[PDB]
Amino acid sequence: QLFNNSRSDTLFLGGEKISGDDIRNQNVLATMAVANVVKSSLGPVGLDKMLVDDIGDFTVTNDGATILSLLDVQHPAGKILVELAQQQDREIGDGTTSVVIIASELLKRANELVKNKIHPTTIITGFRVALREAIRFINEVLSTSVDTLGKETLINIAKTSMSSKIIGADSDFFSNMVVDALLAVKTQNSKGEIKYPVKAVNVLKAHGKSATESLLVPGYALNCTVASQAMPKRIAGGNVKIACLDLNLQKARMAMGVQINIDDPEQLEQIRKREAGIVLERVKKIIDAGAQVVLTTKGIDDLCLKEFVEAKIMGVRRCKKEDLRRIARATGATLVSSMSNLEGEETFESSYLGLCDEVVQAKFSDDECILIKGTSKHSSSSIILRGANDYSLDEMERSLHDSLSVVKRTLESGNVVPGGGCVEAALNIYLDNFATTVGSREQLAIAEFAAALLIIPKTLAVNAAKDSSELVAKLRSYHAASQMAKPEKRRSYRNYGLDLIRGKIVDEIHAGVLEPTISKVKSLKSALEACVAILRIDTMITVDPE
Amino acid sequence: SLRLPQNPNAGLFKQGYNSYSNADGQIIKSIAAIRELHQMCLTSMGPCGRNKIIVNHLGKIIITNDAATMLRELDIVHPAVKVLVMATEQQKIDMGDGTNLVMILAGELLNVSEKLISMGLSAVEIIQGYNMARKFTLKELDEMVVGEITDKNDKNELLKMIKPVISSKKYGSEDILSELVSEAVSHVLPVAQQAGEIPYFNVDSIRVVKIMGGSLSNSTVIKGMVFNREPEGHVKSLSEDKKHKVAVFTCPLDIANTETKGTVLLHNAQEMLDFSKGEEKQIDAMMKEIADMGVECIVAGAGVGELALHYLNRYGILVLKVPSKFELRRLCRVCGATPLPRLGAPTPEELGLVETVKTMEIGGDRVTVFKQEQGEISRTSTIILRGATQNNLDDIERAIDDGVAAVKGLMKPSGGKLLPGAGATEIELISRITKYGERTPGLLQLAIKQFAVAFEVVPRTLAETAGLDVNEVLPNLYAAHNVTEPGAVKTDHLYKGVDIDGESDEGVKDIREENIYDMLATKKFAINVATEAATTVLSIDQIIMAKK
Amino acid sequence: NFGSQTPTIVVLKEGTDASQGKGQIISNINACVAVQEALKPTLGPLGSDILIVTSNQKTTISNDGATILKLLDVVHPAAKTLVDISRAQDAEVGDGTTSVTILAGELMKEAKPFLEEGISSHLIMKGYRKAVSLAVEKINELAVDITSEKLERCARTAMSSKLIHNNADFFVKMCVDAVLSLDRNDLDDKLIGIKKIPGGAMEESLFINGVAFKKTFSYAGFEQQPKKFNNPKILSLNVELELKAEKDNAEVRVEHVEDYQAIVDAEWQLIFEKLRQVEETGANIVLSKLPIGDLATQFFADRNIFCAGRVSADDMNRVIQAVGGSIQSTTSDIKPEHLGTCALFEEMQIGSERYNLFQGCPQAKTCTLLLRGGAEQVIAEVERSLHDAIMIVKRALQNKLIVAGGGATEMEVSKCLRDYSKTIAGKQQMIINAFAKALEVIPRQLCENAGFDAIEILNKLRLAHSKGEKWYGVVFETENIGDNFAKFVWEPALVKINALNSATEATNLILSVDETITNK
Amino acid sequence: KTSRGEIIISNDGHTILKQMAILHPVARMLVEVSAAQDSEAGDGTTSV
Amino acid sequence: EMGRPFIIVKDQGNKKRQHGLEAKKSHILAARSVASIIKT
Ligand SMILES: Nc1ncnc2c1ncn2[C@@H]1O[C@H](COP(=O)(O)OP(=O)(O)O)[C@@H](O)[C@H]1O
Ligand SMILES: Nc1ncnc2c1ncn2[C@@H]1O[C@H](COP(=O)(O)OP(=O)(O)O)[C@@H](O)[C@H]1O
Ligand SMILES: Nc1ncnc2c1ncn2[C@@H]1O[C@H](COP(=O)(O)OP(=O)(O)O)[C@@H](O)[C@H]1O
Ligand SMILES: [Mg+2]
Ligand SMILES: [Mg+2]
Ligand SMILES: [Mg+2]
Repeated sequence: QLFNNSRSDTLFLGGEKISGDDIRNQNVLATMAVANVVKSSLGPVGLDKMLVDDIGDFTVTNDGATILSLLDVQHPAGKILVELAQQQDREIGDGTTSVVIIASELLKRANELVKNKIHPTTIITGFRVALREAIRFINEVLSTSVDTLGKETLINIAKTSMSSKIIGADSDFFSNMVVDALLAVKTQNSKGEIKYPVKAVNVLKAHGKSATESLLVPGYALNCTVASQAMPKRIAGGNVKIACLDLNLQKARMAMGVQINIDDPEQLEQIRKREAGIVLERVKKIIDAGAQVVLTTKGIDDLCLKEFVEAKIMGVRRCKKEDLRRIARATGATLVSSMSNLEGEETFESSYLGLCDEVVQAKFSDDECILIKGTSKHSSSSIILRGANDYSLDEMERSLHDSLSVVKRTLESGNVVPGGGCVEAALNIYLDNFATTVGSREQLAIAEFAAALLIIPKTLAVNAAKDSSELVAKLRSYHAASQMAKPEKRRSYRNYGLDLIRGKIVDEIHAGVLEPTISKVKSLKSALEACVAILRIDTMITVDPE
Repeated sequence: SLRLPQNPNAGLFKQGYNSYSNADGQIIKSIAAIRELHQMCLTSMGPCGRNKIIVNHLGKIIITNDAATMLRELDIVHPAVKVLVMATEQQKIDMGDGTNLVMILAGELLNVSEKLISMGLSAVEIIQGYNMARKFTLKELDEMVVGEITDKNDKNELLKMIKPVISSKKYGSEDILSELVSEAVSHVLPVAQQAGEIPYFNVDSIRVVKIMGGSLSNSTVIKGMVFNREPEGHVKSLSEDKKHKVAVFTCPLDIANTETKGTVLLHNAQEMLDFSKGEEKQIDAMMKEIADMGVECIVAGAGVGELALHYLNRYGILVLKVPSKFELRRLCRVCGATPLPRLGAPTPEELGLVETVKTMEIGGDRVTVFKQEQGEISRTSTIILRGATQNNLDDIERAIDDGVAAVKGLMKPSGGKLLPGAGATEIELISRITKYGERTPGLLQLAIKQFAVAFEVVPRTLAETAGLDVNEVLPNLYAAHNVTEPGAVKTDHLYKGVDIDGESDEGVKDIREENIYDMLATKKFAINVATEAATTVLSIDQIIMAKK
Repeated sequence: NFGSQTPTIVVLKEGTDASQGKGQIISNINACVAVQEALKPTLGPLGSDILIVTSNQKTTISNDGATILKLLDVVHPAAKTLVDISRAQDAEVGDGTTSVTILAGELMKEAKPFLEEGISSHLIMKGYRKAVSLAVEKINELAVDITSEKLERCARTAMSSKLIHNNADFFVKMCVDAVLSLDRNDLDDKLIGIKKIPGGAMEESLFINGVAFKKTFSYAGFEQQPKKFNNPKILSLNVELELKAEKDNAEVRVEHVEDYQAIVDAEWQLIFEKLRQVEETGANIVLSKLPIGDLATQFFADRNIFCAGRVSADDMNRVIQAVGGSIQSTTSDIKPEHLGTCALFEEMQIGSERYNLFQGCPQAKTCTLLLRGGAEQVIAEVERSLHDAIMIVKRALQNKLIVAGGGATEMEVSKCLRDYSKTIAGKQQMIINAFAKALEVIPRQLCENAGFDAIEILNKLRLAHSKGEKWYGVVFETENIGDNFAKFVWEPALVKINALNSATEATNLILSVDETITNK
Repeated sequence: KTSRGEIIISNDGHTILKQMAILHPVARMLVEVSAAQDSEAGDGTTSV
Repeated sequence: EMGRPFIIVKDQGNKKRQHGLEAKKSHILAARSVASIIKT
């Protein structure tokens, strides 16, 4: 910090050498330097940011998942928090902003314990006994998912994931959208285990009216253009057959080995005809099957387009692999990589075709999308987001994509807990009484671990531009009485948090904000494992590139 | 198509010259240029205001909360911002009080004018609007005045004067800082009650000497003055009573030298023998002459010779150096002596009266003190200001200059004419000026209306700097004035104001018992010069610069 | 309109810093914490020293806040507040500079988390300014009104954390006698002026009842004079004793050649007349600020009269108060009564440098010891250590106040602040308790440098204040904690009051700042 | 941190010595002793 | 750092520091370099 140290005094290293508490301080400032951009983005009162690529292109982002991934940091201690933000996005899909703030403060608050001659091995042991004591307390304080006669849960779960976004005001409209979407795309596996594939719904970057008037599609929407303009755009009537092909349909040569060498020039035209005829024989049998709509991964040559225009078939080129599996899964068809069977003959059976009620091509602001609705075998869903431009919709795309992961977890695990820093404030009262029981040096480690957990409710008040100590002191007073509740419900002074729009402490159950408990579990372990990785480093050895 | 003609007939003037007309939103930019440094001033207005590190070219640093002081060092490019610098500089020179009011008011008049020019009001009508508002504003300041001092010297009355002034600059503790000024003001004033003489007071009388070390509680009020000098011959505690005499000479205490080629000339050995002792004798004679008058300390104006020093410390005459004009003039006002450049006998009527001259260790260096006693009082007293950081000595010293400048406000007008502080004087004008807009017809009513909206910045600033939410504190205070004067006499809703610390809701428990007020003479010229700052910026529609 | 560019008018100069934020102030705190880290391990007797070499290649070794900070040209504006309080503490008291700086730092760290929460600034300053008023009053109760038992113990603690602490058995015996020569209400610091002698060992020093000044010039008749006078008599001069122009001019007209011989003999006549008046009064020692020529020193060399010159005015003022004479800038007004006397005179070889020793006076106002050492930093460290200790025993004579050292003052003040905070609100509470545990940084780092664990120490201090009413502190010898009154470790209270007032003024100065402007 | 940018944590003394690009030739002999300590037993690189 | 130039002492980049055990080894080996000159 003060000055640079001596460069390899009687050590003979080609790179730099540093040791002592200086690098330990640099890791604290390194974790705090990357955490300051994540501070202002926490909670509903947080504001978004924009990252410029020095080419005019920019992107608005609130969550710290892709922000830190875009920020190219060269200090390796900061890379662990960069990967921690990417790690938490894969498993849980929510809380990337919280693990960076929690992990940075655990290292910041533990920095005072380093110069007290407390070893890091004793500090992490005091943190770990506080962790498993906190997980059991989280397993005690969790609540059931019924709570009333009706459901009255999944609409409130979406508000927590939808908060701190541009469309947080429209969360009342989008709350019904996300719950209706994920309940349509469920599946069955492992003999009774229900799964919810995230990203299976199609998020379209449309422009137009507003985010409030975003129409939920009762079915999947394919984002691709029509091949020819003389084709029929709208296909009505029930039982519309869907054909999902992947083989190469354009005219292609024979295989590498085959070299056509001709001596009698009479058959030179005939081999040209059958190469043009062998590709049309495949199109002939599809017309015999009567597939109104056909989708192909590869291209479609003009030799095939004339047959679809004549027979009124909807041929669409330039499909992708991951989409057609969901079309076949939704419409009831099966993926056809090639047309063949166990016998030597070559034919096409009608069982390979799907079924749907209606298929309509729609265009909105230079975005052609094929709306497939009314799948008979299994339902599907897609969300047409509408906003200002593509870069504003990227925040909405990440906002919706994080919302599916949160609603995924509350259905896979019915246990939930309230937001507003409730469990973060409850663990402090639980760990203070436990810190005195253990006696020896781990009291300060467990105590400072509890003090670091309070940063989540404190940051909600700092970013709100209000008085923070009054809200924290009132939240401390109610949680202080929860441990001394004196059971005989009348077990009140629990499940309360901050209300930032009004600045009062009210019940989070009635306010309608919840979060699954599994997100709290994985975030605490991943935050502490990152804290263990930084505390145990003593000396750096940076080797210059050759 | 590939390149424009790049403004033809541009060679009329130089390439460095640029024009800036009212169009293209440039008047909005000039308001935005004011908004850059105006937001710096908001965080510096009031008792909770924050000082500013304004390092400069040299490296010489000053930490401060005054608008006029901070703007001296900053080199400004925008000319419209320099109008505020010289407007606050005029405020500091004349009255020495209310510079932040000039900066924050004139900046907000340009802020609300951003809405007026955008609506479509002509610039000529805008100046007529504020001028008609100014005549009504200065009229009502004389009407809603309450209280008066009526006594030049009093222990309790000065606490009402100095304390609200220094509360902005380095608040700290109230009593220890206010007593140093109220004690020093009573020493220098010519009281002379029941004589009919005209009062007189000088800003240069009270001066603060900065000494490092100690603490703010150890500061004392010295009757006389002090320098960081060393006696040459000997030091003396001077435990002898029966007061000494003082003789001031502006010329150096030494043998006469003419001016045109002073060179020795010795034709023979008889002159060589007598030229060396002639001097001793002559100097000795002049010095003995000086002493038969009973003088024991002489303040010299320039360098003193060694031969003259040998005869001065023979009889125990102290020597003091004052190598400057103003340092020598300030000392004569204490003892009341009349200097004469001649080396002869001081006149007995012109000899000064000083009882004791002590030399003690305060800041580790040698200092000479001239404390008088209750008998034979003197003027131009000093204040020993002790502190740890030299930067804090600079800002506290200028706070005494602001307090001494506030004492000047009592001499020229007929009396004190105090006003209620803590935003009460600003919030009262909002209702009076708003009613004045309803009485006058014409398109100037919007200019009168926005002039009242500009006065909300004083309560809004004090509520923001106090760590309170302005959305709840401001309209709670309007309820005291929305219940306007009923049929009962002696209404006490005028003393309601903001509060920095304490009760909720905030309507302060009067500014009364609190003993905080404002001066009428400060508010008169502040609103006058602030309106002139907005007048000159809004009246100009084209700006021309050079080299940048 | 006059140009196609139309440049946008910037408010400030290019390269003039712009500074708005909740941070900005955090950088000033981290800047102070950075400077505070360098002075951190230098606390207490078991600390360390700091080696600095500036651009001019001047080596220095010091543990004082002041010297170290100075040998450092600090350009950061907020960090120079620590430089000012160190010079302010060094100028008046001369001890515990470091302490003040470590206190400031901790107050600032506590202030930092509080600022990471909206708690604003005037609220933090009101807590320290209201708490420091009780700390000053509490220290007055911790201090004693001691008058019995008639200096020795206070000097041993002021010499800590530097060289001569281990040699306190020899230096404190003669250092106490330095201030006893000075009478009340004068306390002249220039009389304790001590010089440098490169060469020798510190153990061979001795106490001197007078002055010892370098001649700085080799005269032609220096060896002829005797070095030993049984009953010497000192007379201070100021006239220049050599053949030159009389009074700032030189112009002599001579017409006749017979008078040209007489005017030269007159100059030779008056110069011996000037010297004969010095000879007739019996002045054995002659001293003058101005130079002395070869003509005068050889005239004095014949009849056993020592002379010297090339001395400063500060040295001359120390000679008068030692011998008790006066200054006479004229040879005709010399009388016998104004001549100073002493016991004996002897010029001794000291580090290849000659010094004129005076000693054995019945009443001497001067104490001046010769500092001999190996390196130039050894003699410098012995000077600064004595200069810091001499100020403590100097001001101990001004007032008799004694408080317990070893970090005992901070713990007793912190306990009452915790009781005072336990009675008040919310905002202020947290602030006063934050000031309480932040005030305990002095015994915190004092034991970390000793190698002991801080948890076992700090847990023992708090729970044992009931029987350890006021004199409860750390003991390094027995590796235990006990009463400091039995160990005879004492320290005045003036270091504690000025430390808290300077530290409270330092932290409150920049806590009322949220801006940073840097032109050019 | 290696020359190719590959960051790696390592508490074992053998793997620490491989990544350290030591210029002194005699100091590089400790790299191979840890390899012999690692190859024979597989424990106590640091101790050796 | 937080992006701004974090400088304290004049000529920040020129001068260096040394602490811990490595500061001691520079001192003792510097004495051994001089002692080898004087030992022979
Ligand atoms: N309406 C609300 N009221 C109070 N707290 C909320 C609210 N919405 C979110 N939070 C808090 O914000 C925290 C993180 O929110 P999150 O939705 O993960 O933000 P992001 O989407 O930016 O990651 C949660 O721990 C929760 O307690
Ligand atoms: N303790 C206080 N309580 C309420 N109001 C105050 C207090 N101290 C100052 N004020 C108000 O804040 C205003 C600040 O005036 P200011 O322009 O800073 O004076 P100066 O010209 O000395 O800088 C004053 O007019 C006064 O009414
Ligand atoms: N003999 C001693 N026993 C215990 N503590 C001591 C002793 N001498 C000094 N101290 C402690 O060392 C601290 C610093 O004093 P000192 O070393 O004189 O100045 P500095 O603050 O510059 O290091 C004091 O707070 C004092 O309590
Ligand atoms: Mg979220
Ligand atoms: Mg004022
Ligand atoms: Mg000391």
